[PDB]
Formats: sequence, C-alpha cells, structure tokens
Amino acid sequence: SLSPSARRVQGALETRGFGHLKVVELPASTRTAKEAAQAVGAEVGQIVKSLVFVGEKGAYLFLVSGKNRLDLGKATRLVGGPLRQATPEEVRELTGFAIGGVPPVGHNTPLPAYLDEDLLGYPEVWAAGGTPRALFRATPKELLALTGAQVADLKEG
Repeated sequence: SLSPSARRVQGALETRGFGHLKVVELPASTRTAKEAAQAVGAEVGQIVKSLVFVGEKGAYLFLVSGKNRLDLGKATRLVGGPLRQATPEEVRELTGFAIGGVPPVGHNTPLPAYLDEDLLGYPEVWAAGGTPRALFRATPKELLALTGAQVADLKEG
C-alpha cells in the first residue's frame, strides 16, 4: 500500500509468490486490534498480533489471536528458558518494522515462530501489514505457509 513499511510488506508477499494477498490501509488513528477488526468487519479474534520476545539463545516470534493474551509461562516453556519483550529498537532491528505493526513476513533476522492454535479456528485471519494502519487477509493455512510457524497452545486460559 502507500506507506513505505506497507509497501515493503506488499513487496515481500509478491516476491514470495503470494502476490494475491493484498495490504489494505486503514484510518490513521487505528491503534488496537479491536479498531483494526472493526475497520475490516472481522471478529477481534481474527486479528493476528506478532509479538517479539528475547531469550538467552535468541529472539522469537509469537503470533497471537487478537482475543487472547500470550501466556508467558507457556512461551518460556516452549523456548526452554526465560523471556523478555523485545524493545522497540530490537523489534525494528530484528523485524525491520515497529512494534504494533510487525508483519508475519519481510524480516531482517529469521526468527523461530509459534502460532496461536486459536487462529486455526477461523476461515481467514488478518495480519499486520507493516504499521498499525495496514492489514492483509489470509487463510490460517496461508499464514502457516508464509511463516513456517509451529502451531502451539499460547493463550492465557
């Protein structure tokens, strides 16, 4: 789409062979999963949140449903050690984008990725397109194909 970050994501999708997936631009004040979901007519649970955490051995990507919160105990047990959130600086360096709009593709560092199993419960999901104001729809199967994420039990419950 228009913004530089959004165009980078559209280009990564095209280069990947997934050019049929389109990055859509939303109202300028969109900043939450609820607002993004409202703009495209989706349930908040269909919004994919890409969270970056840092461990002792490296950084990790957690794709979480907009209706859930990441269970830190579950995250740390998956990685096998303690975790801390990536700083805005680290997220930009690692992913090439800013927190809040981290997309599932086009990163600077290959990060092991985990995908919230609840996202497999919808026919389609909406992932961040480079900024909090951009989104692109994809099926959960396509999301897995794009990221190579391991499906996992991630939510607080």
